[PDB]
Amino acid sequence: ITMLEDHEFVPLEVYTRHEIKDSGLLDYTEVQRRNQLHDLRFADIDTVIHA
Amino acid sequence: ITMLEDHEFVPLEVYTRHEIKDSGLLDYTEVQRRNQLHDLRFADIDTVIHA
Amino acid sequence: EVQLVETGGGVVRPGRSLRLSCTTSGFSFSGSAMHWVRQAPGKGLEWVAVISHDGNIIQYHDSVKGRFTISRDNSKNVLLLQMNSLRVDDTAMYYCARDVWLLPATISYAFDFWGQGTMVTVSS
Amino acid sequence: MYYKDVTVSQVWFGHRYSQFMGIFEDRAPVPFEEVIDKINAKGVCRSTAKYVRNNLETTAFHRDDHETDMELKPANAATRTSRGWHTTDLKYNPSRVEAFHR
Amino acid sequence: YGTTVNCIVEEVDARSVYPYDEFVLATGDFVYMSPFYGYREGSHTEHTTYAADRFKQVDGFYARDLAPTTRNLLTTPKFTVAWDWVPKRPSVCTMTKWQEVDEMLRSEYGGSFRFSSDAISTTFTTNLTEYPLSRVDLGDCIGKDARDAMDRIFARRYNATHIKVGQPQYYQANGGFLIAYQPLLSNTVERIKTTSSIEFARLQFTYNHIQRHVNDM
Amino acid sequence: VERIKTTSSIEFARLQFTYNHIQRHVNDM
Amino acid sequence: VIWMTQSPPSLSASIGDTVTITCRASQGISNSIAWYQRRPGKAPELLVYAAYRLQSGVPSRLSGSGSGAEYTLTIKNMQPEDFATYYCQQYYDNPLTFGGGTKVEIK
Repeated sequence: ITMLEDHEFVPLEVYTRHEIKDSGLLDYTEVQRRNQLHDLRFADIDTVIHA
Repeated sequence: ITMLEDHEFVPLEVYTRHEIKDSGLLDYTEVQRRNQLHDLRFADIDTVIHA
Repeated sequence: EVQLVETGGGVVRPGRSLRLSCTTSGFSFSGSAMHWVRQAPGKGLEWVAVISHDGNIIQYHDSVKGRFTISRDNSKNVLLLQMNSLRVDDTAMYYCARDVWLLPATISYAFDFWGQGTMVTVSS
Repeated sequence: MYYKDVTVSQVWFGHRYSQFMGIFEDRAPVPFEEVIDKINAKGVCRSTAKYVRNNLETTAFHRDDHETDMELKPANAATRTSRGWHTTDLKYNPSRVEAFHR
Repeated sequence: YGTTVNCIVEEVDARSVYPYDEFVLATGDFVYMSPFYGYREGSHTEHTTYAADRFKQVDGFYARDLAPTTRNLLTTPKFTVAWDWVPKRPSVCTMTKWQEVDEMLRSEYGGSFRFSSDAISTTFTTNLTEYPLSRVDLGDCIGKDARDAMDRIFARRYNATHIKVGQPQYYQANGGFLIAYQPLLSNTVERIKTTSSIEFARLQFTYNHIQRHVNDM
Repeated sequence: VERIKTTSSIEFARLQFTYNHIQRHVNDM
Repeated sequence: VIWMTQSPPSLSASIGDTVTITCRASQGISNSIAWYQRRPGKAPELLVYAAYRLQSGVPSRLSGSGSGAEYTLTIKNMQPEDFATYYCQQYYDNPLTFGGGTKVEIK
């Protein structure tokens, strides 16, 4: 009679939540972030021209 | 010799699907729903003015 | 029998550091934690520092942040307390209090046996 | 992505102070020849955008001036922003003239 | 031509994610500013994108019938989001309390700690070294939540048979779990990432139970 | 009247069945 | 910082009398208090930890009680070897703090 050896069950998952989220083509959060930062990045939202 | 006691495996998840869905910063249908209730709530979509 | 022989106390003018050491006869290091508790004249006791059984857990009183250093050498059963920039308020009876033993490897923050005392004063 | 944000705005200049009346923001493509010659090689871009909106061919001149080639420059860096580029930082608006829809 | 102005005040709920550099709103429009940015308690060190002229802060602000507190307003190019300022460190945390195990046995075997919880049928494996709380970003609320939970559980169940031993001990287990642990005696900086399933730990506990039983018998 | 919510993650029931089978067998033998 | 208030600062009782001393806390410490006594000219010795536990050698007359932020050490039928200073020390949080101290001098 031989004792059953100790076993360690490492965490395992084919699809983590990060890659499950990245599976979708477009993410609304990222798309909206880029589209709303577009104005700030490619234009001046503070300079005021009066003439 | 003693019997292996009965064990009850209660349901257990690290993250429920509800909080996984809520993990996203912006929620697809909720954002669309609010943006479309915007007109119906903060404006009248039935009153007609003729003059 | 447990005996906490501690030395290194003496009059020191304010400005520089000092070194205190404690020797354990009955209490065995690597099995129990050690504290340092001071008792200023005219006031009650005051906790200063604690060292774990091996030394990987160090906690200091809020009044000795960045000024006091604690260390132990389990081989020679000597506990080291090094303080830097000691001020006048540090005048106190420094005991090498031993944490009470309740579980194999736990620091209980309760002192079961204390040292006799040592004269540590900062006068100018 | 090589596009020109063609935007046109109609502004009321009131009896005392200005007011908008519409901003037609649009994204316009650029010719293959423009990308090959001016964008990649010379690092510049034209002030015009020839493109087909609404089944019609249109051009827009930056600041409504004659054709010129602005020097393409990097966009100001914001939080978590990759390398973008834009020729103009401000946006042209009509000069104030009284009681005219400009 | 014909214009129209409709001043609209909407009570939306905003959301921000680590590192809380910016927060989204219920209307789907971003605000590129840390929710905790301000002036008091060294809040100016927080990251903001809009210039300081477009942001103002009011102390002692009371609402409208439509206990004064501070107010943190802003003027985005489209709207004006306003939210009462709060201290970041106690306001937000990057770790959520998952389960409160009334009786979680701790054992040392093979150079590791095997926290076995028969209540939820889950065994974790952690290193002997206690995980320092300073290593956790914005983890001050962890101590408060853990202390409250253990005090409640001890008062409810263990005050008659067991006693606590010292301050609670924190260990980080495999899979991205932090086990705030308080040993009992019977009277007789970085962000940690957590796995998406505790299946490994549940299988470890089941295998351990079966293996100890069959090995012993 | 009410609507019940499934927890998903049938793994709890699968481990329950596996433990029940193994425990029944080892207990009987 | 947890503040200890070991009131009253001093009392007086003869042999065989009963005496009670009270320790308060700035916030609930959940039975994480320790009681210390010093015989005149002697080093401190542990008496009570976990607020209701007595170690080996402690007389059974001594006994701690209370919960939350209230903890009282009660000595019944005090003997000659029981008249000394008493200190209440908490260990719920950090830094560790001690009580002000109480005195029991024979009248």
